[PDB]
Amino acid sequence: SSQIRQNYSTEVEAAVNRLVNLYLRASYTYLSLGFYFDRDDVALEGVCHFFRELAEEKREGAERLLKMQNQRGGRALFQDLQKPSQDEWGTTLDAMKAAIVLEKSLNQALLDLHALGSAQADPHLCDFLESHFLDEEVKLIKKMGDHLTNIQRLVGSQAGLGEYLFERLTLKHD
Amino acid sequence: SSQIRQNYSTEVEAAVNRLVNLYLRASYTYLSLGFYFDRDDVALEGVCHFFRELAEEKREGAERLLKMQNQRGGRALFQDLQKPSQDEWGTTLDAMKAAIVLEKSLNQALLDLHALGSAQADPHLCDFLESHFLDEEVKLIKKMGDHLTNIQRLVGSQAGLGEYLFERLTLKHD
Amino acid sequence: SSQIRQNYSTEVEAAVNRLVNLYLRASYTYLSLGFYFDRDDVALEGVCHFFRELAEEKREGAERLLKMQNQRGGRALFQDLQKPSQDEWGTTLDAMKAAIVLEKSLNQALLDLHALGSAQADPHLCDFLESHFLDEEVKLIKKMGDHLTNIQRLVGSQAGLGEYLFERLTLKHD
Amino acid sequence: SSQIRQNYSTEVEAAVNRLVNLYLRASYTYLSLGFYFDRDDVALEGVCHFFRELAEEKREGAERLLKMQNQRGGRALFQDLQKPSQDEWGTTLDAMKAAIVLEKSLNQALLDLHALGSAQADPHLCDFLESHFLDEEVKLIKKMGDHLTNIQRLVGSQAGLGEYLFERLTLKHD
Ligand SMILES: [Cl-]
Ligand SMILES: [Cl-]
Ligand SMILES: [Cl-]
Ligand SMILES: [Cl-]
Repeated sequence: SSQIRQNYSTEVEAAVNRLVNLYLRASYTYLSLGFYFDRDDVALEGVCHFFRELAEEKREGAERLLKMQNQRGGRALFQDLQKPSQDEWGTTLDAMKAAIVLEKSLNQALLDLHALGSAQADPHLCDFLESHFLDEEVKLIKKMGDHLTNIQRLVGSQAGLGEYLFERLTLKHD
Repeated sequence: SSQIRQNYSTEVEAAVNRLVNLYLRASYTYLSLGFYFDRDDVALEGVCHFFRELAEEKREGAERLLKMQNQRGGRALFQDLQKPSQDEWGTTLDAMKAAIVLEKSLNQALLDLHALGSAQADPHLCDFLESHFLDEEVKLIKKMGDHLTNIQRLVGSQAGLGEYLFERLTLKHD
Repeated sequence: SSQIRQNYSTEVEAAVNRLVNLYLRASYTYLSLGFYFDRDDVALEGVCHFFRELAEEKREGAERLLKMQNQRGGRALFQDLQKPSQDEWGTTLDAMKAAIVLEKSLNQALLDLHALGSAQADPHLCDFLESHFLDEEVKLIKKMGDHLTNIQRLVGSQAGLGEYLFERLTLKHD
Repeated sequence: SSQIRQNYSTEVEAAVNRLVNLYLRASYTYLSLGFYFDRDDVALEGVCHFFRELAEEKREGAERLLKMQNQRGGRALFQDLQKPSQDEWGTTLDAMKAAIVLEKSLNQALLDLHALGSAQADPHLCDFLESHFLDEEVKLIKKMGDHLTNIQRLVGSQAGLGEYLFERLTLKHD
């Protein structure tokens, strides 16, 4: 079973497993976003790359949670992973709006788990989230907000031009 | 007190202290401009960087004045530093117009102090301003005037597009 | 306005702006201390350098606070910056005593803001202060306390000798 | 005679020759100061080195004046060089006080010549002094004032100790 578990509540253990599911769901959403922007009828390489990188980052966050679960003596439990909310993601603007909604949901889940840890007097859990998740999420949401503002300023009366220019001049591409 | 002071009028000493205040005020104005352009709802990185660099340059000018005050045997006297004239700075165009107004005010203060030094037959003071301040200010005002012209040509009927393009293609960013 | 703000109270936002003012005030106090020790009638280079470095450190702390304010979606608001409490700072001992009073005031402000963040369940704020401010301040206050003890032991009946020796043999100079 | 002279008054030409004499006199004074501190019954190596370096600097200033005299088409005229004002120079404090008196006299001579050049509308002369002499002299007088303050603080009731320590810990020696 476990000979190591200490100060690790069943409530935190379950909440960590749920958060793993949320991060893997987010990773899957970003995989879908990335491949949508690689369609020949969409063809925005920088947008594709932005979301493919986020799919990897969310996968890695799930793996860090799972490592920690085992370090604490809890037990990973995996659930079905629901498919993303859309099959087609619209414009870069639509996609970036969906991404910031997703990230705020992950951030609230992190804050909720931190509050549970606080309540349970679990400082290792609280430290873990502070050190590896909370600032990473604030930084990412600030980046997305920056991007949304620039996308919005480029719409003008010439949406296609603006969408090309943002992809070319802000996002990273070959 | 001082055993070194020679040919250094009380009028120049006081005017140097006032100029220190003006440069520190200018530095504070540029700090505010820089952080405004870093807002997620403004998000013009090149504009942010332009003004953050000027905040550092004006700080350094104040420090050079203070070093000189002591080299001459005058006494630094610091006054309260008023907050910048605005909390929000509008568009890049509004900000660059405010910056050139600010720089012309600093330039007139430099010219006034040079004229006082001339009147007081203080060639070290006059040399000091010629060598470290007057051309730096002319160069900067020419740069700002160049930028204003380019910003103005980009307004068109598509202001957001123009403001993005200027930030991307003229100003230095990551 | 902001599309990123999440779990960031108006109370914390205002307190961060106040703390910016306190750090910029502290920076200004250290600028004045530094230039006082550069006077030809004071002439303690190591003391000058010690306080000029602190002016830069406090400026940088204010800039880190302002970056964080924007990362969280709050709005920087700048106030007038009061001049330092003295125009002349006495002996190295007087100056180091004033510095530790100043640092304890900054430390209490940090602790107060941490307590507000705790109360508001704002773990990103609390982490931010823990990671970038609290230990830096404890380290600095310990250094100043060390210096005060050494300065005090050197007073003897030969104050000028002691003040020279401390500057020469403890503080960093050319 | 000269085929190059232009805008170079006889008054400036004569004043340049006088200034050469003053600089060579100063160099000779510093040679004497240096060798006094090398006496086995004085034996303050750092003090010796300080004044020997100034003897070289004043020689070089005279040579720069003579080069300029020829560049302008004036004619060098050399006069007898009076011996220094003392044969023995007392303590480091006495010597540093004599040095700052000497430097203020050179500085006033520079300022007087600058004023003559101004009056004669001789901008090359004025530039020459600004570029190669005025700031060098302000810097040196500030250094000497710094040293005087430190020497004075070290007198205490233990003059010999203070004089040793200043030589050892402020002045450059082997
Ligand atoms: Cl589903
Ligand atoms: Cl005001
Ligand atoms: Cl005040
Ligand atoms: Cl004689």
